[PDB]
Amino acid sequence: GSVQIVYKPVDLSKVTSKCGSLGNIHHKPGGGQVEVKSEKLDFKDRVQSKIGSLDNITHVPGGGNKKIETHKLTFRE
Amino acid sequence: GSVQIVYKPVDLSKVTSKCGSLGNIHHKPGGGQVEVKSEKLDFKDRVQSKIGSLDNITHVPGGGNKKIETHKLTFRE
Amino acid sequence: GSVQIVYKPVDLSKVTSKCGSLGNIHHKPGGGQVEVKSEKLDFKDRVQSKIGSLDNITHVPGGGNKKIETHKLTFRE
Amino acid sequence: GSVQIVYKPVDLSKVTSKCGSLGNIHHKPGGGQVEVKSEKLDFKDRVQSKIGSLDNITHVPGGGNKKIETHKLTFRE
Amino acid sequence: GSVQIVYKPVDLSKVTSKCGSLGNIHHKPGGGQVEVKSEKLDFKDRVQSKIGSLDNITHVPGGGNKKIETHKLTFRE
Amino acid sequence: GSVQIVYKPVDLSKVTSKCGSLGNIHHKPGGGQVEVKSEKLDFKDRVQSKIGSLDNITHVPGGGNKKIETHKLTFRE
Amino acid sequence: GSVQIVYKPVDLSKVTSKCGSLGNIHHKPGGGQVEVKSEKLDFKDRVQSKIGSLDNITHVPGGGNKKIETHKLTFRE
Amino acid sequence: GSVQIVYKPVDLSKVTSKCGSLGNIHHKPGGGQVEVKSEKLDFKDRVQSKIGSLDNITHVPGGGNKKIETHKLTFRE
Amino acid sequence: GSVQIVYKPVDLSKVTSKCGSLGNIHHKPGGGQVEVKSEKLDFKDRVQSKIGSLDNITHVPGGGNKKIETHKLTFRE
Amino acid sequence: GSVQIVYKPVDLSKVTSKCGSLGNIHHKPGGGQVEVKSEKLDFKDRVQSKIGSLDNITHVPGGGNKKIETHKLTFRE
Amino acid sequence: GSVQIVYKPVDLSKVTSKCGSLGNIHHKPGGGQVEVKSEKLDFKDRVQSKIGSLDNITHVPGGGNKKIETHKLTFRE
Amino acid sequence: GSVQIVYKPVDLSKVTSKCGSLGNIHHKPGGGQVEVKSEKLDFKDRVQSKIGSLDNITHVPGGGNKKIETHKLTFRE
Ligand SMILES: O=C(O)CN(CCN(CC(=O)O)CC(=O)O)CC(=O)O
Ligand SMILES: O=C(O)CN(CCN(CC(=O)O)CC(=O)O)CC(=O)O
Ligand SMILES: O=C(O)CN(CCN(CC(=O)O)CC(=O)O)CC(=O)O
Ligand SMILES: O=C(O)CN(CCN(CC(=O)O)CC(=O)O)CC(=O)O
Ligand SMILES: O=C(O)CN(CCN(CC(=O)O)CC(=O)O)CC(=O)O
Ligand SMILES: O=C(O)CN(CCN(CC(=O)O)CC(=O)O)CC(=O)O
Repeated sequence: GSVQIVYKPVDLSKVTSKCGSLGNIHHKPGGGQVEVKSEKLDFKDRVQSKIGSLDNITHVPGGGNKKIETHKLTFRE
Repeated sequence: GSVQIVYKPVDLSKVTSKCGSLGNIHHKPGGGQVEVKSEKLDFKDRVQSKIGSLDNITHVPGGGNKKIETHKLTFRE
Repeated sequence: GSVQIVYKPVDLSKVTSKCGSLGNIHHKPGGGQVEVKSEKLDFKDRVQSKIGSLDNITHVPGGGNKKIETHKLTFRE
Repeated sequence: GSVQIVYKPVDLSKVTSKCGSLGNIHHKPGGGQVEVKSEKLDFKDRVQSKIGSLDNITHVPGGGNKKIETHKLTFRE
Repeated sequence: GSVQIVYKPVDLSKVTSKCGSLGNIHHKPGGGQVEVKSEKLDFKDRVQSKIGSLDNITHVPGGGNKKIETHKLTFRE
Repeated sequence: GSVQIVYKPVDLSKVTSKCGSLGNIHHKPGGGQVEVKSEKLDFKDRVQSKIGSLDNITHVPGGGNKKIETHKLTFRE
Repeated sequence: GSVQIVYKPVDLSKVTSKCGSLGNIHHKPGGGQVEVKSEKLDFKDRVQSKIGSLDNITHVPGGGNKKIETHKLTFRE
Repeated sequence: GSVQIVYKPVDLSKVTSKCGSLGNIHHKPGGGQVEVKSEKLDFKDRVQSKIGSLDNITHVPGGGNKKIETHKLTFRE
Repeated sequence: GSVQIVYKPVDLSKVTSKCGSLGNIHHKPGGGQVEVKSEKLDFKDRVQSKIGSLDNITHVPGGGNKKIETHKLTFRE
Repeated sequence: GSVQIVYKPVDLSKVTSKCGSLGNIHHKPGGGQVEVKSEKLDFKDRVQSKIGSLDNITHVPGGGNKKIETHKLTFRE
Repeated sequence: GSVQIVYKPVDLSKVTSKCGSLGNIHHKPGGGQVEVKSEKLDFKDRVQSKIGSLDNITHVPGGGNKKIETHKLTFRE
Repeated sequence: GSVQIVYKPVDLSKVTSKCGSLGNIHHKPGGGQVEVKSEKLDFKDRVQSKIGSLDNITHVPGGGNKKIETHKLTFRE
């Protein structure tokens, strides 16, 4: 008993964007106070914690387009 | 008993956007106070915690289009 | 019993972006106060912690387009 | 029982971006105060900690396009 | 029982970016105060810690495009 | 039982960038104060620590494009 | 015609206060935003204006007793 | 016509205060944002203006008692 | 016509205060942002202006008692 | 017509304060941002202006008692 | 017409203060950013201006008592 | 017409202060950034200006008591 598997999807997709003029952006975070109290921290795995943070992010990409594609083929017996 | 599987979807999709003029944006966060109290933290797996945070994010992408595509083929016996 | 597996997806996708003029961006974080108290920290795995941070990030890429593609083929008996 | 596996995906994708004029960017972080208290730290694995930080990052790449591609083929018996 | 595995993906991808004029960037971090107290630190593995830091980074690459590609073939018996 | 493995991926990818004029960049870090107190430090592995640092980095590469490629073939019995 | 005026009030008053233990007071103002727009301001006299203010005052005097006494004698012809 | 005026008030008043223990006071102002716009300011007299202020005052006097006494005698013809 | 004026008030007042223990006071102002715009300022008299200020004052006097006394005698013809 | 004026007030007042132990005071101003814009400033008199200031004052006098006394005698014809 | 004026007030006042132990004071100003823009400044009188200042003052006098006394006698015809 | 004026106030006042132990004082100003722009400055009188200053003052006098006394006698015809 033979098995024949042919896997070939075809992607011609396009992600584009056109913006004429981009600017004049003002980010003015006016302070703040953060206090966090903990005592015992145990992490044992893929762990992405974040504790006690006061962050400001200005993100202005001219583009910013994002394409994510995953191809998974599993042959098991 | 032979089995024949042919897998080839075809994608010609497009994601686009046009914007003439983009700007004149004002983000003014006026402070704030955050207090969090905990004592024992145990994380053991894929864990994405976040505790005690005062964050401001200004995100102004000229584009920002997003395409996500996943192809999964599972052959099991 | 022979098995034949042919794996060849074809990608002609494009991610593009055009922006005429990009600028005039003002990021003015106005201070802040962060206090975090912990006593015992044990991490034993892939762990990406971050504790007690006051960070400001200005990210202005002219492009910023991102393409992520993963091909995984698993043949098991 | 012979097994034949042919693996050859074809990538002609392109990531591009065109920006005419990029500049006039002002990053003015206005101070801040961070205090963090801990006593016992044990890390035994791939661990990427970061504790008690006041950082400012200005990132202005003319390009900034990013392409990530992984090909994994596993043949097990 | 013979096994034949042929592995040859083909990459013609391109990552490009054009920027006419890039400049006029002002980074003015206005001070700050960081205090961190810890007593016992044990790291025994691939560990990338960072403790008690006040850093400012101005990163302005004319290009900045990044391509990451990994090919892993595992044949096990 | 003979096994034949042929491994030859083909890379014609290009990473490029063109920038006309790049300059007029001002980095003015305005001081700061950092104090860190620890008593016992034991590191026994590949360890990349960094403690108590006030650093300023101005990085302005005309190019800055980065390509990373890894080919790993493992034949085990 | 003679006039005789004798002015001598006598004050033996006392203002006192006894407090055993005074403390454990927490003032935590959680931010706020104030905007005031005016164009023409003319003040010509004893004037005690105050415009556009975000103030926090913690006043904890151990005593705080206040005595105000005014003696005015006017002889006119 | 003779006039005789005798002016001698007598003050034996006392202002006192006792406080045993005074302390454990926490003032934590959590930021804030103030913007005030004016164009023309004319002050011509005893004038005590104050415009556009974000102030925090912690006042903890052990005593704090205040006595104000004014004696005014006016003889006019 | 003779006039006789005798002016001699007598002050034996006392202002006192006793405080046993005074301390353990925490003032932590958490940042803030102040912007004030004006164009024309004319002051011509005793004028005590103050414009655009972000001030923090910690005032902890062990005493702090205040006595103000004014004696004014006016003889006019 | 003779005039006799005798001016001799008598002051035996006392201002005192006792404090046993004074200390353990923490002043931690956490940054801040102040911007003030003006164009024309004319002051012609006793004028005590102050513009665009970010000041922190820690005032801890062991005593701090204040006595102000003014004696004014005006004889006019 | 003779005039007799006798001016001799008598001051036996005392200002005192006793403090046992004074200390353990921490002043930690955490940075800040001040920008002030003006163009034309004309001062012609007793003028005490101050523009664009970021100052920190720690004032801890063991005493600090202050006595101000003014005697003014004006005889006019 | 003779005039007799006798001026002799008597001052036996005392200003004193005792402090047992004074010390353990920490002043740690954490940086800061000040920019001031002006173009035309004309001062013609007793003028005490101060422009564009980042100063830190630690003032710890063991005494610090201050007495100010002014005697002004004006005889005019
Ligand atoms: O096919 C469409 O619907 C629109 N076309 C043309 C879009 N534009 C062309 C351009 O922007 O250069 C025509 C237009 O905007 O009128 C896109 C394509 O063929 O991929
Ligand atoms: O095919 C398309 O949809 C657009 N073309 C042409 C895009 N441009 C050409 C250029 O920018 O040099 C045409 C245009 O912008 O009108 C891209 C391609 O063939 O790869
Ligand atoms: O093929 C494309 O899509 C664009 N070409 C041409 C791009 N340029 C040529 C140049 O910059 O010298 C044409 C253009 O910018 O109009 C690149 C290539 O063939 O590798
Ligand atoms: O007269 C009164 O009413 C109270 N006395 C005495 C108050 N105290 C004396 C002290 O505190 O030393 C007595 C008490 O508190 O029982 C005050 C005075 O005579 O001036
Ligand atoms: O007269 C009073 O009311 C209190 N006395 C005495 C206050 N004390 C004396 C001291 O502190 O040395 C007595 C006490 O506190 O019990 C003050 C004075 O006569 O000037
Ligand atoms: O008269 C008073 O009220 C207190 N005395 C005495 C104060 N002290 C004396 C000293 O400190 O040496 C007495 C005391 O503290 O008990 C001061 C004076 O006569 O000038």
